[PDB]
Amino acid sequence: NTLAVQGRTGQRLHGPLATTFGPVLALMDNQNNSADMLNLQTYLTRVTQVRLRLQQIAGSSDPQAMMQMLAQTV
Amino acid sequence: NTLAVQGRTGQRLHGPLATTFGPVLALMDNQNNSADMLNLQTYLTRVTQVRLRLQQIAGSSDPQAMMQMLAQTV
Repeated sequence: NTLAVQGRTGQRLHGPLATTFGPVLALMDNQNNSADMLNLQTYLTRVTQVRLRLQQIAGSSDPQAMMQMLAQTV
Repeated sequence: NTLAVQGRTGQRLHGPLATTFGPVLALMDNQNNSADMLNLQTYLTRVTQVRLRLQQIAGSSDPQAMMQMLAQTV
């Protein structure tokens, strides 16, 4: 949001095409297959969803027995 | 709906972001991949769609056989 509001105050068009097509496009998702920021942001929560269950809520078996499984299947 | 209408009456913008980006966003589905409330609501109908057919309409065989083949594949 710092980049969003401090990039448009450069006058939308004459806001310079350096700091325009960079991280300003990736914030506003189009209703299509644009490489948004929300998708990497959701996949990050899925990775920390797996790992938090891996460490603490290893279900009375060791995390080691599942660590070997993950490093086998990657 | 209780949370929606009793959270908007806090004045949309000065309605506080504590009770805004929580369960008020998940109600209004966008036309995209937003994690809506409707998708957990549809999967929750599908799981009881399987189990209600499991218990009563076990088709003249026991539910125990299908319980075995269901807890096998999880």
